[PDB]
Amino acid sequence: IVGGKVCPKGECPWQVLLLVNGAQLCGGTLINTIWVVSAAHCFDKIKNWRNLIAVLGEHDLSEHDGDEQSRRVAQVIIPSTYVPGTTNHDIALLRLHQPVVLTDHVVPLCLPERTFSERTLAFVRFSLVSGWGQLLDRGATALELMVLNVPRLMTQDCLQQSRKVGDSPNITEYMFCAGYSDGSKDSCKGDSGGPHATHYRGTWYLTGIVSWGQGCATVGHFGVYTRVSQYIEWLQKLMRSEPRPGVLLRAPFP
Amino acid sequence: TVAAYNLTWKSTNFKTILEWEPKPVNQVYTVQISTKSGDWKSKCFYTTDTECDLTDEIVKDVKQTYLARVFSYPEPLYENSPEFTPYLETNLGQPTIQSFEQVGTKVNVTVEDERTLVRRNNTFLSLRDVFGKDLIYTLYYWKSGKKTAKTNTNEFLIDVDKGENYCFSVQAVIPSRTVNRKSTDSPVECM
Amino acid sequence: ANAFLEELRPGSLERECKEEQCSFEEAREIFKDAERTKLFWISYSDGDQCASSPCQNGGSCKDQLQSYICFCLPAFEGRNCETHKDDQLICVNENGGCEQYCSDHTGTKRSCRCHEGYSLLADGVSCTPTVEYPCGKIPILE
Ligand SMILES: N=C(N)c1ccc(CNC(=O)[C@H](CCC(N)=O)NC(=O)[C@@H](Cc2c[nH]c3ccccc23)NS(=O)(=O)CC(=O)O)cc1
Ligand SMILES: *[C@@H]1O[C@H](CO)[C@@H](O)[C@H](O)[C@H]1O
Ligand SMILES: *[C@@H]1O[C@@H](C)[C@@H](O)[C@@H](O)[C@@H]1O
Ligand SMILES: [Ca+2]
Ligand SMILES: [Ca+2]
Ligand SMILES: [Ca+2]
Ligand SMILES: [Ca+2]
Ligand SMILES: [Ca+2]
Ligand SMILES: [Ca+2]
Ligand SMILES: [Ca+2]
Ligand SMILES: [Ca+2]
Ligand SMILES: [Ca+2]
Repeated sequence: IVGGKVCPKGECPWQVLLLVNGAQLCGGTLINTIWVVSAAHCFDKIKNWRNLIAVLGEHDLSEHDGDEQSRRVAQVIIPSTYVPGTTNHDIALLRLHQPVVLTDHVVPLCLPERTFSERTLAFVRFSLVSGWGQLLDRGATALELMVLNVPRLMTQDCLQQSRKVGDSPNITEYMFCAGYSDGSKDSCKGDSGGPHATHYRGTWYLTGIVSWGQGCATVGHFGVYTRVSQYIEWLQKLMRSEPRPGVLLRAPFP
Repeated sequence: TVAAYNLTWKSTNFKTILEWEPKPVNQVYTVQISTKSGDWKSKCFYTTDTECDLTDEIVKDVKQTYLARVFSYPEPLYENSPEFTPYLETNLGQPTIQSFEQVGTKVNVTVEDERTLVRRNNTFLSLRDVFGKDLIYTLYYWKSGKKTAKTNTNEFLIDVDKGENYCFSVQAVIPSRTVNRKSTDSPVECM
Repeated sequence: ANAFLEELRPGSLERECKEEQCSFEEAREIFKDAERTKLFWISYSDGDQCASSPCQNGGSCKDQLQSYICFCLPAFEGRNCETHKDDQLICVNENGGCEQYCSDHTGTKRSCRCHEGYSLLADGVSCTPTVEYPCGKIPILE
């Protein structure tokens, strides 16, 4: 997170820290005691699928306390349409081996219904993006969970307000831009999979996933997030499904 | 379907209506308005007209800068409007001379304090209620030879040669303004 | 207006344009100077656009130069105050006033719903938590 601030302990309770072989891999969002929503690209180079850990209630990576709960990732579900190394359909649904305990420091973010998210949540200007990602473009990561308020843009505006470049990935209907083009605030690579949460009449909802962008907080560019509203049915159907042998699962989409 | 174009603000004394093209053919519209960092609010839901009254929204804070956009239906196709800051660009309506009394060798020309669409409490605020000191009135008077006077209130106190008739015309002005700095001349009134 | 021989009398704004309808020429004989006559004529001959009583629902019309302005009552808006503010109870309009989910209905007013872990209150629009840790709520701030 570039240009943000520290999320006071407990104020970003749905934030998840994903680790591979004990190393920091990506962020994630708890939406149930058993399910975590993250980004598909976070699993592009995973070799040891049995060494994936999801930590809830995390805040300061340099100090341990009793609010943190660790769980092995039993399954990583990715859309059959996602292609490693690319940006479209950048979403993953992770099933935890055992449910986490809901506490004052561990609470799930609400997965909204599609139409509510499309007709109401999509027009709430600001939303929070968070993670332990880079504090500066190509810089070091943060020890304390950072958070940032970013404004959303309809794609037509994003394209018009962005600096056109060569092999720039297309911004599809499964994505949306949010942030600033003056090079001051944005999420970054290390924040991938993290929540883009929208507050509406007393409740927070999952609207986006830190996905991609040109560098981090690059002048003339906005962060791009997976448009979660397009995957509500996909996610709901899968959460109502029975486990399947093998950690990695590619589920058809739509 | 085609996106709207030539979005234009038609505003006088804060009565603000957004207008646009083209004439909808198997095409409906929905307008959204917001301030720089505020949420988008929908208005004129699925209307077939090419206009939308946004008065009630902009009078909430006439000093804010608003942006509107028109969505077209058979994310949806849309077009953004130019930014609009009511206080700085709403047209001043044609004023009206309320009266003029003569005492001896001086005349008092009073300009009617016209009401605006800006609502506060349970009534409409006048032009001076809203602009305060930013508003002045200019008087263009002649004998029977052009003469002019300016006031920071709604009254003009001028000298007049007894036994002579004078005609008057007033104009509302906001000096600090760059565009739409003056209203049109009021109807002519003669003593 | 002109009656027989009245034109023998000097010009009079009151008798000619106030008590009667005066033409441009008559007005010019009063004001003389062209610039002054035109300044008078643009308003005098503009006509009252409020005559057609365009402002609906108890609004008030204010005549303007070649147009009009409608002042509406609280529950009304629109160029001619034709828009009923009380007839916009649909979901796309501020989520229908629903705290969480809104559903439009054909033949019945919109209904409000809630996310699992919440239940709809008697007011038909609010949602209350039915569990200790409902989603989307931050406990240390509650
Ligand atoms: N700003 C943000 N909020 C932001 C930025 C980055 C991320 C993490 N995601 C990535 O790095 C993905 C990974 C794709 C995969 N499946 O492996 N790649 C990207 O973003 C690439 C797309 C990209 C390729 N070719 C291009 C030519 C022109 C412009 C862009 C690109 N852009 S990049 O290389 O600049 C990212 C960097 O290095 O920081 C999250 C948030
Ligand atoms: C009332 O009269 C005005 C005159 O301008 C007209 O614009 C309206 O259409 C009519 O209803
Ligand atoms: C003119 O203004 C409108 C808004 C209403 O208050 C009318 O009663 C009044 O005459
Ligand atoms: Ca810790
Ligand atoms: Ca006559
Ligand atoms: Ca005559
Ligand atoms: Ca005459
Ligand atoms: Ca008379
Ligand atoms: Ca007569
Ligand atoms: Ca003549
Ligand atoms: Ca004559
Ligand atoms: Ca008129």
